[PDB]
Amino acid sequence: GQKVNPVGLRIGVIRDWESKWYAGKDYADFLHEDLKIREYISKRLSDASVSKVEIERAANRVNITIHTAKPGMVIGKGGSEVEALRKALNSLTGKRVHINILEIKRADLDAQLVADNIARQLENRVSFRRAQKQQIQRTMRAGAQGVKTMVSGRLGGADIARSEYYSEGTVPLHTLRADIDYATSEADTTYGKLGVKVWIYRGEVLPTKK
RNA sequence: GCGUAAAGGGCUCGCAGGCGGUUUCUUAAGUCUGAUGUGAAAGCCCCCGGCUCAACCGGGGAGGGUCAUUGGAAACUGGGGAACUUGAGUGCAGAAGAGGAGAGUGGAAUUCCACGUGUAGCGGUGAAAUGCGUAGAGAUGUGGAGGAACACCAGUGGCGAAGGCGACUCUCUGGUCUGUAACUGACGCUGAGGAGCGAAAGCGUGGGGAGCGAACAGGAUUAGAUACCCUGGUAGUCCACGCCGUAAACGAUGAGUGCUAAGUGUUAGGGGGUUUCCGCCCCUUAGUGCUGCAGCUAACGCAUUAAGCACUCCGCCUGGGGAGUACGGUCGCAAGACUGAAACUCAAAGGAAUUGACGGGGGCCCGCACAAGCGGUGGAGCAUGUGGUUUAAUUCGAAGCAACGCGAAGAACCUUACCAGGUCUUGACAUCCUCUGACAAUCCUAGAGAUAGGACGUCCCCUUCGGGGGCAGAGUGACAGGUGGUGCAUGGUUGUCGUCAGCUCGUGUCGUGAGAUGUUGGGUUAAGUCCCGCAACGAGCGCAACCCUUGAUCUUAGUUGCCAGCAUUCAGUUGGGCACUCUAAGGUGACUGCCGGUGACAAACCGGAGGAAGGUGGGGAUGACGUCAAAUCAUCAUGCCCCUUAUGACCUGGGCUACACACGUGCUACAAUGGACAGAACAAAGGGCAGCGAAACCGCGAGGUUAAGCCAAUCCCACAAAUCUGUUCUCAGUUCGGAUCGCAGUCUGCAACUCGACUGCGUGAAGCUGGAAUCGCUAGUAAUCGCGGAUCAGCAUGCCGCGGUGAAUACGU
Repeated sequence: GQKVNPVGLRIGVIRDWESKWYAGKDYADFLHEDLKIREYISKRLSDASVSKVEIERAANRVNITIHTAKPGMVIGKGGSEVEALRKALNSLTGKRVHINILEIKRADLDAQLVADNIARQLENRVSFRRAQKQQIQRTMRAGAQGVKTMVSGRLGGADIARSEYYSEGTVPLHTLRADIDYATSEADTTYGKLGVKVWIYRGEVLPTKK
């Protein structure tokens, strides 16, 4: 029985360590600090869809370089909400963290925003074939080597085993030098927690040196 | 409609009946048409009118007959007469056969008998036994008797209506086909009843009984053997005379006739092309076998021997069970045969084809699977988990591998859910409304404690008063809670099948379809790996590689690490040095690269050099769609149900550790390759600031004291142990082994009695290599000797890594 973290399988060999920091006589305040800031943007992203939240430890000041799909949706009205939740995070963890911003375009190349946004886009009464084919057409048509999205579990109520992993194109699932983006989310409708998991293997980088 | 679904009669001969070659004259009996009669009304239909329309009524029509009487046509069926010849028959000449009936004869072989020869077994089987044999068997030699069947020719050969028919000869007899073509002139085809034949089993009588052989006897195999097997053995098989009249009586296909692609056999003939011959070849019949066009079909398949295409006639079929049963008849000596229902009940039986599964079916292959060796387990004491029994509770979860040294990477209290007791009910944790306050702390008492009372105590960062702001308290319900139930509501996650090599799709084609094809065939690999053919062409996940580690180096770079080359000591320790070792970055290096071949050239495969390393170098990470409603609501989250002044919350003590018993995985032993000591030598890896702890002294001892140093390639943990050199134990429950249990200490903690370990003295169970059975293992492997670490105050015989000693075997499927 196998299944593997694609996002942890390729991490550190071709993928990047999403949490950077020095370490450290006290790794505990770093670990819980990064989890708590990950839930800080996690709570502050009910409608922004920040597809990654990198925080950097910088000698008594965090550099929480929060990425975002749309810039001004979390970037505030020209500096209002970003300074507000930023300073509020400064009095939320204890370190005055000058949180930067990021503009993630190409939503078919963003894993958690496109898949999780497909899931909440399914939570509004959207069907399994309509949600999966619709995400395969928007993000599946957006440009990538292959995106395969499936919403596995409760959908339709009874006889709960439902695995429609509808997705096409090539997939470096076992190609260890592929560097695919593959993260899932969890939608919680009225029938039950019937979440979705999809990855979009955009393309590998050829190894070289000089 | 009838080859396989229900349905071809077992087969023939025939009366009645049903159907019938071509020409020609008549006939109207059918066939068809015209005229009259009659088929009443009401009704159906068409066309109008009347009740406001409609239903309805009325009027006007139509249509309805093997209908009569009667007039025509003569094409077709028929009546009658004349004809003709291929149909069918006779003739003439050929050919052929296990066609039949009766009689006679012949061998090969078995049994039995008589006698010679000879000894101790013969026989049978999977292995044996029953049985036979010293009373002379088997075998072998000779001779005799009797029955039954005829080997070789012999063959999807021949003949027959079918069942069937085989040594050879004779009598009597039927039939088939060929050939011209003398005659006859449709004299034919089918045919319900009726008649007749019909394997083998049976049935009656009388013969015959050599082999075979139900029932029966014995022995074997099995838990059982009224069976399979073996040794015997009655009826029967054989004959003649009579009855039986069933079969998968099969080609599961009734008979007759006409037509419709082809090839290739094979008998029985004929004509012929040259051929004395012979022989080849064509044409031709008749019969029979294969391969196939059209066509048929549900598919398999049939296909000039149709299941095609049409005609004649007979028989059979109307879902399955009930049930070919009952009842009634006919026949039978019987056994039974023919004929042959029903009540109830069910929505399926059934035919073909596909996908998968199965197989104690076959084929090919692989893997510690088996074989080959090593070392174990199951035997002993102990450690842990499970079952069970107990309990107030022995918390919940896992139950074939995949449950059992599992969650547990740590149970004295906490853990903890479970028990007993004392408590509180917006509550231990959170948001919200109001409301006061900065909150709280610090001691005392009572209590084992949670708590309850005091005294001591607290009494803001920002406005210009309204504040803002957490904190705490209260009300106050919205709420909060559940390690409750549902892993068959779930997400997430994880095992195994398994690193085994598969698992699918787009397009195309086939096939009415499901499906298939690719993916199969040929090799080759560990591989659906690669190559080549292929009605397929492509791609996806898998395989591989990419990643890390591991043995070879280069280059960079030398500090705490390394010390050659110099001085230096107890000490790389210290001026010195960066050669070597080592450290982590970039690379390089191995990819069938190269050579000899093998091989359908290709794929791969055998062998060799060279190199540190050779045919995926060694190892790790990586686990395909799917299976198991497999594991988890108790890591977490989550649909529903249920509890809530208690299934919630707080505290003390207990339990999770109990114990007639069975297991599961490991430890330590049973011992001389050993046991005790003395001395010496060899590692690698990781951790260490809430920490490691040097040296010094103290204590046998476990450890205590203080304290340099180390935020660590420097210092500490640290000394490795198995191993080597001497003393000695000497075969025994012991100078082996070690529990149990007692006294006596240390360390950890709020506290070691349930329940931490270690040490001292004493004690010295059981064990002398462990049953049926079962396990892991392909070389730095098994096995074995030690070290470090996660949990963690303490708590390892587990778990995860680390190094040391260093094997045997793989014949083969």
